[PDB]
Amino acid sequence: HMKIHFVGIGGIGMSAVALHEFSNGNDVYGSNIEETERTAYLRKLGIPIFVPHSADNWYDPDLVIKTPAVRDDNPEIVRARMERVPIENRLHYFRDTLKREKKEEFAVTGTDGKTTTTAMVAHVLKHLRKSPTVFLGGIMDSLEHGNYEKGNGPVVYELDESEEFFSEFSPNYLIITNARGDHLENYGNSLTRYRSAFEKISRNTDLVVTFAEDELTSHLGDVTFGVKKGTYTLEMRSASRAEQKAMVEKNGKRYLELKLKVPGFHNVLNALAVIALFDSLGYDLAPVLEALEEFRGVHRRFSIAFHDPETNIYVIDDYAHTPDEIRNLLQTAKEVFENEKIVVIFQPHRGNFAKALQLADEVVVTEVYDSGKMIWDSLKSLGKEAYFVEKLPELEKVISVSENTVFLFVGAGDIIYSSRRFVERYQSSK
Repeated sequence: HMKIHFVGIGGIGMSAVALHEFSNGNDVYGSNIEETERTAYLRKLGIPIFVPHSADNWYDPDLVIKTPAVRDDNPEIVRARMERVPIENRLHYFRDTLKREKKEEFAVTGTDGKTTTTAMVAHVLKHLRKSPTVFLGGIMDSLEHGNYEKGNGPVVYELDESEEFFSEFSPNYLIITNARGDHLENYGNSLTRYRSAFEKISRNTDLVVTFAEDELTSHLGDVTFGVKKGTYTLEMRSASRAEQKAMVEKNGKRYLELKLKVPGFHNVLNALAVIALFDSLGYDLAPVLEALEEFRGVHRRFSIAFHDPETNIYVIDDYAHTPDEIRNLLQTAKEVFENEKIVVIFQPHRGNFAKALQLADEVVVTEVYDSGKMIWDSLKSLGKEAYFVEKLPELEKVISVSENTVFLFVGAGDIIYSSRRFVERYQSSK
């Protein structure tokens, strides 16, 4: 039995590992740079969480775990090193944690779609009553602790291909959503090391599911999914307000109809990768499809934060920060909400943006999280109705609440709090 100190315990990754250790009866506590929903959540469980970082937050741990972001001048790390307490890195510790688990492993990695795909896998395994241990890089309400759940079945987790060390894992099954290799910083900016990393994890995995259209990684798959090419393919897709349907072909033959409560074309691809994995493992797909149909999504991946049915008003949260992610988000907003007014409140993240937001009816841009006016400027140039609001607390206030309108609060940062405040405003308003 050990006492573990988590430096950066407020992150989605770290809180999962902390919760797991907490679930295993270890003395757990940690610290974080800022307060987060995880720090709030973990405190409610009775875990001491100290914000901000200070060597004051030392309680003679047997072990200290840190995220790649924790710098060597972090006072906690300095104390730990001087106190000679062993310090470990999140991923590396996680791998060791799996080694201890000695369980069947379902890993999902990739540039995009990774967290939702992982949530889908976890959701299927839970539906099939396989009671999996889940480590999610996002929040799924069906999970006992949101981004984590302890079970005695297999373990499902997300592997971040940002850290080259992901290639050191060797799960039973691995879904690789895609691999654009847009963050080679940890691969000495070498697409070759990046490729090698995938090559390597593929070699040590029993079954690899891969995106037939992913230039970099398609050949590694034992089975593939794609739209027009691959083992599992899409013959037809129809998106509607309450759900979207897709006719799936297997090696070219109509094989099944996929129904998802969750919208967006990309979620079909994520569901396809899931189907591919489970079908490949010989699972009766009837319950797998029932589960996929019921999958409720991960917070901030086009999640409905609030809906007023009397007024036909929606507040939706989405992590998008890239022009393409925004073009996609809006395309799915239009598929789901054919006639409603679409209002995007976008907080850019630490040119093409204006063209991506063109599909919205109203755009409010804020300052970047950690220039925003340049986007406003661009929007203004494409000649459409946009606003710039620089102070984050003003965001919810600036908005005109109108019926038949979907308010999409878009961004990877702070914006998530405006969204909640906007909902609270609305509610108190009623």
